[PDB]
Amino acid sequence: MPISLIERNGLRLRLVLENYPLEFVNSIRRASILYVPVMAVDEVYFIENNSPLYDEILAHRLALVPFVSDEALEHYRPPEECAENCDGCYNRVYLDVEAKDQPLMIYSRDLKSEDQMITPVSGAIPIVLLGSKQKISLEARLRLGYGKEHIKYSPVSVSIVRYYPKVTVLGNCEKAVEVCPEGVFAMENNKLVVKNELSCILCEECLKYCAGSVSIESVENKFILEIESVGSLKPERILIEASKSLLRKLSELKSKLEAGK
Amino acid sequence: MEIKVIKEEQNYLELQIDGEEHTIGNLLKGMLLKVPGVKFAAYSLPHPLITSITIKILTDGSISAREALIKAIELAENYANLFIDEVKKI
Amino acid sequence: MIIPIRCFTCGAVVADKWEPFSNRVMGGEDPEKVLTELGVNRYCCRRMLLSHVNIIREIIHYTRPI
Amino acid sequence: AKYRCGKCWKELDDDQLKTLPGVRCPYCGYRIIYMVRKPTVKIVKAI
Amino acid sequence: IIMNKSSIERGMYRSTFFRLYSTEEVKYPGGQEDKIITPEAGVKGYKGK
Ligand code: F3S
Ligand SMILES: [Zn+2]
Ligand SMILES: [Zn+2]
Repeated sequence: MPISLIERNGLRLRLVLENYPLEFVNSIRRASILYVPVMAVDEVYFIENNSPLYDEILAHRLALVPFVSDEALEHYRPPEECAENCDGCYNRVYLDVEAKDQPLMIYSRDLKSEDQMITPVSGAIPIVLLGSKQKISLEARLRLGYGKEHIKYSPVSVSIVRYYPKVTVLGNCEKAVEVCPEGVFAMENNKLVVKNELSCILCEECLKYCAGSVSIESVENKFILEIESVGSLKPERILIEASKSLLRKLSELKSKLEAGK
Repeated sequence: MEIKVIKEEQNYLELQIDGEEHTIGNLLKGMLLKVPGVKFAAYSLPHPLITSITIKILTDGSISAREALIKAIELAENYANLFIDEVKKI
Repeated sequence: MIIPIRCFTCGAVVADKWEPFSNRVMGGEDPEKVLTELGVNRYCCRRMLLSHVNIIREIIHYTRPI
Repeated sequence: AKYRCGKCWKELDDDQLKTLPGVRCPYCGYRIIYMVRKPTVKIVKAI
Repeated sequence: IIMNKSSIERGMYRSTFFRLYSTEEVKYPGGQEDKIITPEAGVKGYKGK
């Protein structure tokens, strides 16, 4: 039951799974969104605010900012544990800015973190624009959480599971090159060769015109799993943590099911 | 996450699980449909606003429904462990 | 009022790509090429970037006197 | 409590002690004043 | 219609509603008595501490 790799971009990861059932692959895809913990702003302590944005809007904007929660999965308590008291599970960041005479934009690089290994993913995220003689002073608290509780804790942007295509060229129809939206086909010495077969989405539009020169099937036991992270965690860590969450849930269910038979 | 039994016989089980949703229900149904001796297996979400599922298992008497559920859980755990061990190698 | 931090449909961060795109388009470059080379490929994020209004530059003049 | 002169938005600050025949900024003579944010830690949930 | 909850949680169609309350200190020239805006330690129509 091997796993093959298609592409590895900065944040994207595409794999081929060869002997796994569709239910397990879909469960991994869903758990990559729902049951992987990341750091995000939970509460904001406001001291001053004169910006056009209200306190709730500013808190929401701060919460939507992703932080690098890669080394924090081993030093901070997960939400499944006790996590609401017993300090040592909350990180603290500060923001104290003021504009003197001209409008000033505040970026995510202005957030000072108490713990140095937890920083914003990108330092060029605009937070708020301040007019003349306006100032902001706030303190925010960060903690781990699952995407099931709130979408701000999701570590990925897109998670995709699709079928494995199989495209075979029987004839030499020239229409297929200008009909497929994915650019699977190409004309080389007038032969209609298939360049990248894995790009077909089983659209079945070439069958509407060729209808005899191209055959499309789907492999029964192979699936393509494509995920794109947001920057907090690397994709392999996301996949491993999703499968670990499945393992924990199944173990708990079996433990409390076999007991009290 | 709490389980309870609505009905139970030798070849029939109805289990209500609170705290779970499609992620585990679909996996369990897919694994149960592969266990030999199981004739019917399904899961239901009684209401989208409530996080709870109901699993119905009906066998042919060769294997108890609880045993079928345990076997399905074992298969799912094996698949998860294999997936971890293979992802760690790339 | 101000550019959203993330795309609404997918959780892709799009706020950091506003001040480049807003500038190079004003420099005479067509939006499609700039969006493609900035790393925006799904048309949801293109919708997010292409239809922003940025009112806050006018509201900073009229702010609550609290 | 403490007030703020309304002219030119955030102009300057004054308190209760400025007793005048009418509601007026003692510095610029403006007839509209507002109230300060009562400096105190406010907790808002980023939900 | 069906709406995406995740996009709502990102702040898609959120809005704010503002309401106003106003009051005036009438001078009552007919009898020279005047209004005053103060707390109500001991008053006839008290509501609650
Ligand atoms: S023409 Fe093109 S993209 Fe898909 S099914 Fe047929 S290939
Ligand atoms: Zn998007
Ligand atoms: Zn004044």
